[PDB]
Amino acid sequence: IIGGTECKPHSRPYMAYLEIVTSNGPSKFCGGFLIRRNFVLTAAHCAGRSITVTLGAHNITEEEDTWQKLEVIKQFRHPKYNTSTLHHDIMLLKLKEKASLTLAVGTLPFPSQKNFVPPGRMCRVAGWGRTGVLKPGSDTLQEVKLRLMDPQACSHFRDFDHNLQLCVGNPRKTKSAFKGDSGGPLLCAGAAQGIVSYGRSDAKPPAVFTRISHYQPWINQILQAN
Amino acid sequence: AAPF
Ligand SMILES: *[C@@H]1O[C@H](CO)[C@@H](O)[C@H](O)[C@H]1NC(C)=O
Ligand SMILES: *[C@@H]1O[C@H](CO)[C@@H](O)[C@H](O)[C@H]1NC(C)=O
Ligand SMILES: [Zn+2]
Repeated sequence: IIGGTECKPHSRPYMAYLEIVTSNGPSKFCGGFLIRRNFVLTAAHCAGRSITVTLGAHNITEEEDTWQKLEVIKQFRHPKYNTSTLHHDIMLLKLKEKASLTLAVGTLPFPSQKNFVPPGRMCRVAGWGRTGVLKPGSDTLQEVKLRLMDPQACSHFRDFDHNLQLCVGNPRKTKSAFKGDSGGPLLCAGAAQGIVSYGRSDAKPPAVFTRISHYQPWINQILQAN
Repeated sequence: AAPF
């Protein structure tokens, strides 16, 4: 998170920290969120050989009683996820066991929206991603308020599709989601509207978020069969 | 475009 502020410890109980193991390299990380006691929603580009989830965390270097590190048994990437276009950047992770509900761990209902969130609306996103282009991932959970933009604002991302994605981040400001924040939910009015997906390597806003509403049926499908 |  760039230009954000550290969250009050455990104020975002649904936030998941993911450690991803790849085959030919060191581990990677992303965010994500608990939607069911045994299901975490995240970005497809965060897939790997195996993933371990940490719930109840604030400062990920110091373990505390709130921590619940859960094994992921299956990764359900969207069947249409395209690496080149980054379309359908959404993935579901089935946990080995159901998480315990505590003051630090809880689910975020994949909602019920009467109408789509209009541009101009200020939403917020949290993550442990880099806080700068050459800066490392944050130790603590950071949170920033971003403005939902008109799709024209993201035209420069040649594969950006208004129907599948959200354009977030006022280009006149520096605040933005960045590397490592992928999979984190974008909440507007207290409801998750998108998932951090991609942006510019130089961190200039806006960034592109996966529009959740569009995948609601696929998500349900997977939940119902597992 | 860089995946986050
Ligand atoms: C995170 O915890 C470590 C100890 O593991 C501490 O050294 C560091 O200062 C903490 N960072 C923040 C931002 O609280
Ligand atoms: C990804 O999308 C491009 C078009 O933008 C297409 O040519 C390519 O075959 C797709 N790749 C996969 C694996 O579907
Ligand atoms: Zn196992």
